[PDB]
Amino acid sequence: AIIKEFMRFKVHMEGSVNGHEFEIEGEGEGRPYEGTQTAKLKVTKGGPLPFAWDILSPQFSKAYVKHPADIPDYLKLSFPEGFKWERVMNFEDGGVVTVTQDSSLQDGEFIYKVKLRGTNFPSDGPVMQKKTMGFEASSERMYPEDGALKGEIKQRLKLKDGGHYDAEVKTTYKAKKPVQLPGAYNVNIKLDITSHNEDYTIVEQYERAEGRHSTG
Repeated sequence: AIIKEFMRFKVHMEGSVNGHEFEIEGEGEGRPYEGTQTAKLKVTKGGPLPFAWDILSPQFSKAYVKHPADIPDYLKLSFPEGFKWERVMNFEDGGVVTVTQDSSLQDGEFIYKVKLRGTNFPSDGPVMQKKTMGFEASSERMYPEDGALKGEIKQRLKLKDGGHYDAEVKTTYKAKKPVQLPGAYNVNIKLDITSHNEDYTIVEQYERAEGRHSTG
């Protein structure tokens, strides 16, 4: 009963990228068992951002992944208490993002707190020059390890001038209380920026995510 067919969330991010400090607040909603969600975010401090929004977009919700009945939905099971995650993104030109996140449930709503540190992006590269044009659809390879759930993705960002800008991403997801881990499987994700204002101080996103078997 505790995760309903429709759930709202609130999110706060505190971040810095190449020294530039910012905060973002947002709200979102979706259908956790169907794997869909939308979010409306705004920059509250340090805007307009002097880098590509795209590096922030995947930081804003793993309770909304559709799972087959026979793949334990570890992140849904973790509630009400919730879970935490920790992520490293190594971009192809030496930029690095590290992220930590806490997810909890309050009054029927998911509450997300995110901290983000982006460093070593080349000043002439696509992130600091805002040359990115969104993500290709991705697949996260998931596996259990040392009592937590790991996920690995090769992400590709589209470039305005054509071609792609890649990152390797690895995340550890850990429930606050031990609940059942799945085996190895994959999650197919597509994240789109649906709307934004000129300077990306107001941004809307949509994501669809669905777990699939990788054996059987």
